Amino acid sequence: TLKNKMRITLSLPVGALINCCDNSGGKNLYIIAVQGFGSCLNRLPAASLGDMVLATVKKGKPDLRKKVLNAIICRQSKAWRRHEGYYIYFEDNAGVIVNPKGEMKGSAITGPVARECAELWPKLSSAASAIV
Amino acid sequence: SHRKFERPRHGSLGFLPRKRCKRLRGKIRSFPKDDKEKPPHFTAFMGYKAGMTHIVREVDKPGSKLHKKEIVEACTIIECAPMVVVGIVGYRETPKGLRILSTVWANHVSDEFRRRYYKNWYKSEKKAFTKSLNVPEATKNCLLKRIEKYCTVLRAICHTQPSKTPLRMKKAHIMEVQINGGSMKEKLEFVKEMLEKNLPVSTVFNPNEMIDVISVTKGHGTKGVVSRYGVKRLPRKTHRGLRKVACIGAWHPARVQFQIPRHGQKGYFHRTERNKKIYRIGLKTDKNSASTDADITEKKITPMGGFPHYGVVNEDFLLLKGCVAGTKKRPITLRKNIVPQVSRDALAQVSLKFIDTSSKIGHGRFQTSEEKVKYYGPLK
Amino acid sequence: VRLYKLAKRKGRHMGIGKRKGTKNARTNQKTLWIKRQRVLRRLLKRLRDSKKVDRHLYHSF
Amino acid sequence: PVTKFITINLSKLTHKVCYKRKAPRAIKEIRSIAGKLMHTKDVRLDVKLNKFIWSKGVRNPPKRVRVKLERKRNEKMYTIVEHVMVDSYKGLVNEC
Amino acid sequence: VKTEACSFSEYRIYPGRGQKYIARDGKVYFYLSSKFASLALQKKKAAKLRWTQTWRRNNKKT
RNA sequence: UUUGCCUCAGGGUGCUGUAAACAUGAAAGUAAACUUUACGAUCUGUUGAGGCUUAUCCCUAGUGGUAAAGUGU
RNA sequence: AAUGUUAACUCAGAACUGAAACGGACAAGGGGA
Repeated sequence: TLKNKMRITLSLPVGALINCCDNSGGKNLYIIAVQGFGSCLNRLPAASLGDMVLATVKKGKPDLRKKVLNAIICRQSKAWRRHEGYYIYFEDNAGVIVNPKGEMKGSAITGPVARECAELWPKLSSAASAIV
Repeated sequence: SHRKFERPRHGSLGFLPRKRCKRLRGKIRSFPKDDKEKPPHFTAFMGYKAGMTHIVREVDKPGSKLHKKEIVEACTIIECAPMVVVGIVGYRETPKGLRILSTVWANHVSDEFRRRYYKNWYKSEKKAFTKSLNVPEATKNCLLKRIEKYCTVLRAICHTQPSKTPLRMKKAHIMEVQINGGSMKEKLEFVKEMLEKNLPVSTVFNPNEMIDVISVTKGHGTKGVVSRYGVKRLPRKTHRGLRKVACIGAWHPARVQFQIPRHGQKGYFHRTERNKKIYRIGLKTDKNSASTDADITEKKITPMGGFPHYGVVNEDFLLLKGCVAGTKKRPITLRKNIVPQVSRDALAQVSLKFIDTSSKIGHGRFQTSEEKVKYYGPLK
Repeated sequence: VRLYKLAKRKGRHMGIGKRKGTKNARTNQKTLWIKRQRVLRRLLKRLRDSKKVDRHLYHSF
Repeated sequence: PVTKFITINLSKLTHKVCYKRKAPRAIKEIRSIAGKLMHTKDVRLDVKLNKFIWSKGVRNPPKRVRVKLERKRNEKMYTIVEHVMVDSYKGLVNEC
Repeated sequence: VKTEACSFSEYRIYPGRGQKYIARDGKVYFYLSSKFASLALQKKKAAKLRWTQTWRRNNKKT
């Protein structure tokens, strides 16, 4: 319930399509916006692991298609720095469908998941499938 | 008419004009103030560019998300070839600024310091400071009595010794360092002892205090607007090139404003970095100052593989947070902070965990020569 | 390339990736048909020379 | 004439110039170094010397050629450049 | 001090320098810098990789 | 501008990375004589060793050179 | 029924090998509704 949310490395601008890797029924997300982004002239909003991202579904169940939803981007392809003296980065670009309050709408995520959202929203800690 | 999308301007007007600095050393506009209650001691220092490196630590800030967990930080270690104190200068306040009452030199002076007063030393008769160091002490006593009666700001001419450093330069850099503290009556006796000897940094520099760094940034010659102020590149379709500001002002006023970014010199500017807290005190000859009792390996301030464009370091070291400006072999100036604070990190006591020894040039593999030799052993 | 011709007869560069022309570009298929017709027709004439085959099966074959 | 043992490193002299003028830059640097070191203005190269640094090509002249140079009395002073060829350069210090 | 061992190579890890590469399967893969990760990233074999101690272990040249 | 400096070299940290040869060695398997005899992308042991490494890398009272002093006050 | 002289470039499968990469340069269609 604390928002000590730690530095993040910036990547995945608006207009990127990424994998879903969950049983929500979606296949690929399409980033349309991220929250917490302020006002810069030509800056494209881009995703952070601990930030919700407004996204659409391009392939998947018609139930969750044709509309905007919130997704937690879990696995990045850019090295994010940490006080541990060592960045972290992945190959799959992935995000999990969540409700605006924060909790995950799916049941399990196939690949590794981000631990920061587990304590940002307490209902993701219980459902964390296989954290790196 | 108005802009449809208002956005912040480019660059800061507070660093104008973006022109080449007149000198190489870092001048000081302002020294930290003085108080009657506080005791008379030193007020600044100087040295060179030893390193702006990392160190591993552990935060003690309550409620921090890292806190107990080990962290990595960024601090600096200073190069201090001891400065020789050679001169004393008195200043008195007047409605026209603080004016020099007089300066007094040490009865014996170094050759490196005197070499600075020349442009062709190899061809001169080295006659500077020859017959000016044979004055009676009655004049000195009278003038220091005058200093006590009239002067209110006391500064010490100190000069570095580049012979210790691997620099090609043989002239000594000369500056003046303020002395801050109590009243004149105590100050007179407190400034009667150190008038000739060289300067050890650990004399006043203490852990858990804030300092500032003064230097001259690197140089790049003339550069375009896109580099000097980071203006937006024009679209590729632009006729007479794209690396320029499109509109340099409206029709009226019928002149180019001074706020318009233009091409010119970037770099070789005067820079001061504030809020740089000092953390630890060490030496040059000793063998375990940088390392800790939890590290139990062998190493001193010594680097590995040489320093790229800096040679080797054979002088003192301390610890202080941050990174520095300038280039290699560039003189750096160290000031104390102006107004000390009582905030949590302002009074925070600190302690390190591990100290780097590695090949600071790029991606190396061995932190120490002993490790490199041992890990292979029998070879060609 | 004399040694290379020996090596291509040896059979290393027989890969399908040194061919910058079509089948008919390397060798003329019409000329191949002409050559085949000539070589089988010489035999067909020699069969009549030796009378090994009769004309009734000769026009057939 | 005077007996001296040095070499010349054309790598550090043609490091900055483009391929099109690497060999002529090497020639010019050799001439300049010979004249400057031997305190004379009339330095005449040799056809063999031109051959040696043009043979490897314009893109890459030979990196290093050893100099043990002799003058000639006949304004009056003039020099002709010469070279020493050896397999390995490591271990061969400069001297008289 | 305690420093863990490298995954691809056998060198100790010094905090303040490294990064982390993880594949799809989520297994931890710890290295030291971009080369120490990219040698594995370019789908090459440490047995063939001559200039690492893994090749020495494979070719019994201790 | 002679406890310097330029050049060169002894190295050093390095970079690619394994370098110049040997093979009654293997060398996919090939062909010529009455078991041996003519090639064969590579490695194996010398080879975690060469080539390059300041021109804007580091150290060396290591040695070669370091020159005409022309102008103004 | 068979054994001797003398001129092709088209296919095919077993190898291992090379930094798992190759019409190696030059030369050359982006497709679809």
